[PDB]
Amino acid sequence: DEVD
Amino acid sequence: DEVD
Amino acid sequence: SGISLDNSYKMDYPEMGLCIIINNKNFHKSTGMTSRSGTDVDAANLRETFRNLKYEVRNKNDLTREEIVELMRDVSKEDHSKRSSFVCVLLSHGEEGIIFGTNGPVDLKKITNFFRGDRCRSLTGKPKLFIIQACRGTELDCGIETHKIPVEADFLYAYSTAPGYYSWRNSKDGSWFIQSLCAMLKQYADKLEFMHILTRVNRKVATEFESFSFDATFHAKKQIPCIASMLTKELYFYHL
Amino acid sequence: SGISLDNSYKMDYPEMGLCIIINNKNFHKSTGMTSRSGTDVDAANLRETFRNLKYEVRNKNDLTREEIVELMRDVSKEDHSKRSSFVCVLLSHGEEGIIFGTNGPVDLKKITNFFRGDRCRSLTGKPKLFIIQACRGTELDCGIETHKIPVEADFLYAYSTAPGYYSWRNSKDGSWFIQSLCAMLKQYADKLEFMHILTRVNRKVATEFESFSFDATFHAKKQIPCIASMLTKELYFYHL
Ligand code: NA
Ligand code: NA
Repeated sequence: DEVD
Repeated sequence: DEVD
Repeated sequence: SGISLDNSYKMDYPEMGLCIIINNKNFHKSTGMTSRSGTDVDAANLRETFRNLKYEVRNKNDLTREEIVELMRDVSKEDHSKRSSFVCVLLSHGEEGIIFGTNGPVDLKKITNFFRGDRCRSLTGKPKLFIIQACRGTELDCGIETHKIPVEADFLYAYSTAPGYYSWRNSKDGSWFIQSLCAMLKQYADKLEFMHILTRVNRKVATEFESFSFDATFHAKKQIPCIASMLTKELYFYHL
Repeated sequence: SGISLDNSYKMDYPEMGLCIIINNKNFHKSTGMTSRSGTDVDAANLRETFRNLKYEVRNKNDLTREEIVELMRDVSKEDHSKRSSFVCVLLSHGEEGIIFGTNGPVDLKKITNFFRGDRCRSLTGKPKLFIIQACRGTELDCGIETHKIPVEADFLYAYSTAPGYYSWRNSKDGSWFIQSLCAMLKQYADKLEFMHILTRVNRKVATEFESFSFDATFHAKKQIPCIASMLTKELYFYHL
């Protein structure tokens, strides 16, 4: 999971 | 007619 | 029992819930804000409309920014366990993200934060509706001829106007948006899901209203409301 | 003929319309933006999903801010007369109101202004859908345990996340929002109105996803998408  |  | 669906909010609690109506008409002289002629028409229309939907309506007039924050904090600390939903209607001057008390502005975020899923536990998982008749800027629409849940989940913001735009209010008939909202709730609340009602509100405001002004800058202008939905289920004001 | 209703957009034009997918994965080193691992999964899922809805899909990869503006201006100057609708999907880094080209930012307003009712006449009165998988800020949701029309009318913004918040993307499975959107379109596009589909998307994202991170700041976080509707009719992807 990563943020944009 | 008027704006808020 | 047989197969069960859970696509719609449970709206058969003992109470529909509170409807808080904040009606700011007269502003402190030092703010320089004008009186909002016609807003009492809106407030009366909303009171009757939501009374017929069986909401416990509380009308509040001419609140300071401090009174707005205190009222919303107090309401969020009530026990809403027996209530299906929560509704708050704000009638005031405003800007993008801001509503005005009689003596100065309030961040919309400050008001709605009191009702976050983690800060008002008796409304967690229940629809929280914020209906906002206020400017979101100064743009004018010249028209064209034709196990955990998010703390921000289960909010619906029924904005009277698009982001960045003025919002129109008639001094005799009330605001375009609130006029249209009450008429569509009266006609369709026993028949349509709430997003579909608000879409009819969008169409009514977009097609039936156009400003008339002696000032060419403000003449022949149009308006589209903006539905901002963080809801996770369908919302019907009736139940089976 | 008999009684006629006009509550839903006409979706039986010869063509459903264009679906423009802008998939920005690799960013110019000088911007300091990271690569968006997993976004090709999103772009492929969207292409297949909208192909099955009979949209003319055009996939574009790694566009500069100049290329994005040129592409959207060019698309808005096409003749959409035979097309029921218009769809644009933006997959990129972003901030509130901003999407990033590979070399710098683009105002969302600049993109959508090309399609205003007065600036793209062959889409006037037709639904214009902007689906945006991008951050809207840096907030994290820690969750809780359980004759004229307006020029801004007929737009729908399907935001992946609430205003002010990060948006989550899994490097293996794709973004939470696009994953859920395609699954709900696949399952319900022949059955439900589009606002109801997007509400199922909200619920899927809100209930089925939670971040896992070795970094306590980014661990166990949640997300709610935000539907911003300026539509004036119901939208069904099928017709009778
Ligand atoms: Na209005
Ligand atoms: Na996402």
